[PDB]
Amino acid sequence: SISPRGLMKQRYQRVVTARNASKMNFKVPNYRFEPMLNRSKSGVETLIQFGSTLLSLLERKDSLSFDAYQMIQSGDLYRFSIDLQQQDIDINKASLE
Amino acid sequence: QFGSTLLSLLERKDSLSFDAYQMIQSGDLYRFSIDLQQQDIDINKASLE
Amino acid sequence: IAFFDRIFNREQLFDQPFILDGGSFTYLDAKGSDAKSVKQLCAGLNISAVTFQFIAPLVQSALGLEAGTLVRSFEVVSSLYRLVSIPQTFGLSTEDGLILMNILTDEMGYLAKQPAFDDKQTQDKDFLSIILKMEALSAWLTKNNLTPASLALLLGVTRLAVVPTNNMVTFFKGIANGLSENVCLTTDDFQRQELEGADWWTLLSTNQVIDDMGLVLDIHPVWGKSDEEMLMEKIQSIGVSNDNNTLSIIVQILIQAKNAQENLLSQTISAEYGVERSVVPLQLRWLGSNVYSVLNQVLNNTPTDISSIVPKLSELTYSLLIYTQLINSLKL
Amino acid sequence: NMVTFFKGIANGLSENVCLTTDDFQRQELEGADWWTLLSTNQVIDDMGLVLDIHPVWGKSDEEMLMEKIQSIGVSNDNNTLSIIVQILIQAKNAQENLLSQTISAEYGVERSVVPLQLRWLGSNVYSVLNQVLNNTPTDISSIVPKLSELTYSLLIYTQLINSLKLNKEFIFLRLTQPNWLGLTQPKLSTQLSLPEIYLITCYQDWVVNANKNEDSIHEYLEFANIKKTEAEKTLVDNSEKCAELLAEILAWDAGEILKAASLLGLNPPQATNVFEIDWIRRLQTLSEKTMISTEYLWQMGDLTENSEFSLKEGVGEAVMAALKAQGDSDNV
Amino acid sequence: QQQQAMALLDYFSERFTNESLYTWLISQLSSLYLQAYDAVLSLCLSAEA
Amino acid sequence: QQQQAMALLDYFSERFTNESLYTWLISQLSSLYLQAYDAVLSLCLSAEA
Repeated sequence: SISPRGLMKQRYQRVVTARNASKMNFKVPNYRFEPMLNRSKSGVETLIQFGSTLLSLLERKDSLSFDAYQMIQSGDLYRFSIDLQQQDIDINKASLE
Repeated sequence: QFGSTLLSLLERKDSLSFDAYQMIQSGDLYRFSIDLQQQDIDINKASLE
Repeated sequence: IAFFDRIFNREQLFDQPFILDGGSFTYLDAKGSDAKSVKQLCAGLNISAVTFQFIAPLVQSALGLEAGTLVRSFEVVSSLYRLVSIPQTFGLSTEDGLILMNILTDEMGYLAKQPAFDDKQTQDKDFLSIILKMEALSAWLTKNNLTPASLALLLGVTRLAVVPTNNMVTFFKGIANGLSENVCLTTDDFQRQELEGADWWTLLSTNQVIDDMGLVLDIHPVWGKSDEEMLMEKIQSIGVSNDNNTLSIIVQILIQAKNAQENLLSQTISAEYGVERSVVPLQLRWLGSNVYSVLNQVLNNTPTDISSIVPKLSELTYSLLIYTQLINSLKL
Repeated sequence: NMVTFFKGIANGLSENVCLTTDDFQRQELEGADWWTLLSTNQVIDDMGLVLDIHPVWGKSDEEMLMEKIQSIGVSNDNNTLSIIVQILIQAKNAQENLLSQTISAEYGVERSVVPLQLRWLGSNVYSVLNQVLNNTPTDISSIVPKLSELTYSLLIYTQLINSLKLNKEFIFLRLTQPNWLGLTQPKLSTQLSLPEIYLITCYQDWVVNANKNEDSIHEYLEFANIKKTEAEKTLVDNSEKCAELLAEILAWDAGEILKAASLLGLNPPQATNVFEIDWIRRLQTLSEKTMISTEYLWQMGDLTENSEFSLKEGVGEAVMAALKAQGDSDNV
Repeated sequence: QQQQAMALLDYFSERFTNESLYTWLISQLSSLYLQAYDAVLSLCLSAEA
Repeated sequence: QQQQAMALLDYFSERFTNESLYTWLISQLSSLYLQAYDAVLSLCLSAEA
């Protein structure tokens, strides 16, 4: 007797995207609005560049981690391979006998 | 700059979605593989008999 | 051997053979040892014990017996046998059969009844036609790789189990927050020298263009046309002024505002349910609702706690989940 | 290397990330000596560290920081309050990030889990860093045994959590609802125990093979348990919702679920914790291996009492019928 | 072999860089980009005038 | 064949560009980025005022 094997279940996964916000105010600074604008925009651009830069590094990392895992994982099949090959050798010995 | 940046992200996404789909899809063939391997075992039992 | 006796005394498994007799037993629980014995021997008819309890009340009801009791007679036997065997001939569980029967007739116990040939012939009466229908639809179902339970749920024949959640609260309040953030329209948005000719904001909210909360009203689409075309038409219909330029910028404003509002909602829904932003608006109208009304309700309620949620919106999410399952199962 | 590790930490910690009184010295903050006040209250360590804050299932850091500030009640000004909270949040986040990444680098664990893991080890960032600045051992002999044992324990936990397929949300739950995890005595949490391990075992087991995503489990747990508290000790009426939802999670019948809880005698009859789930799940395993009614199974558990003839009769008859049904639903 | 494949799928899913991340990012950037378009467009109109 | 595979794994690990490198880099940049966020944010607040 034999029976088929049921296909493994797969599902979607929810992703949250809600966000909070907080109000802020500050006292009048020393510098006029346009100087402040120039300063701020420069800083903002720098920060954005930093974030994107870092992101790329994480993408690199996970790529390597995947490849490593895959390689070591694949390394195990040789166990079975060896077993069966040797077994065939023994079988041929018996035939010779 | 914003537009181009976003675009790249969508390209990333679809890449991952493809790989995921492909992997799960490939996972099914093992069903048949198992079936036939076991069947061969039974066949060898009959031969022994 | 007789077909009947073969079916029941197929082999001896107990002390007494099963026997067909007058009298009754309290099948609901049958705690009385003999009643239990009887019921168990009847359950010997292939099916699971638990299944038995789904069937028996229906049989009792259809045959008109006392609610807690069944009798050791062919009538009970045959009714049960019908209900078991018939779907089984299509490989459908006797459980499933109930589902299909309700789908066809809004009755589960239909096969419990005796056959009929009522001169008041109606679709709900011919056993034979009904059986043929069961055949056909079973084929169609398997053809489409469906499932009776799934189908019944989608068809609303049975409700899916759901309850309120913290995350759904967070979801709603998140929406409300982002919606309050810049994307809600405001009267000053119209306050430009170019627009000096009229209080557009009030006028457009007195006409059914704008919700003073800062929302565009819903606009039912049509096969041959597109949004800006019908917005143009709406403005032309109010006919406040002939100036194409002011008209144009007004339309621009309205378009972009709408697009932001709808994008926000669309992406949010997409994130929760795993559906494309491209289809969220249409899907919502197919659910029989619209963005404007949804958002209106949202700002009208903004529930802060799991208990705070308005059942209206709870049912909205329930229906939404249902549609999402459908449209994901089918290649829509 | 462990010496180098500690001194490295101390160095980086001294570098900018340690808070200072001048950080509060802004015209906007002129209303009070916040720094002193917040260090007289148990908010700040004058060394420049935020004090520890035990998390809770339903809430988040800024919410409880807000609450703490509201509790001291220095002023009603939302604006100053807000910026104070901002300052505190970002400072904490830097401090914890530094420590987290450092630990991660040494032991090969995620920054995402380091804080929780530390609390599961029964320690916290604040105390750790406090000890660090309090000692800053310059030589292998200089190390305080306290911290030596800290690293020893840490290594142990790292091995455990790497061997098992643990995750952040799981450990958060563990750190928050031991009752839900069926921890018979939360007081035991001071050290690892075999019961705890076994619980973790069956928990992961359930997780890896349930029908639907674990957040549904989270929801089920909180729903089931908190209902007996949100209305004090009550809401037994939710047993149906609980049962059917769990039945969907497990793919089973709410009838059996309800009956099982009733035979357990739990009031309300609701599976409140993993111990319950595991028992139920086992029961299903037997049911689906034997077709035997759960009622009869649980009843059979008493049969060893050599009580009475009719009981044994009923059980044997039931098992025989179930056997025939099983062989029916196996051979044919 | 089947087991390794299935587990690999899981480990891949548990990569930190993930579909979810891109999805979230995209949603945020999308909102920003649309608003930016409206904003700067108004200024450009003014410039032509 | 097995031997080649295992050795290859080692040689790959001994690539100069390595997981460790990225890990280290990331930790540094992370600290910098967080501080930068706090810093520039304060100035932007002042700008709005």
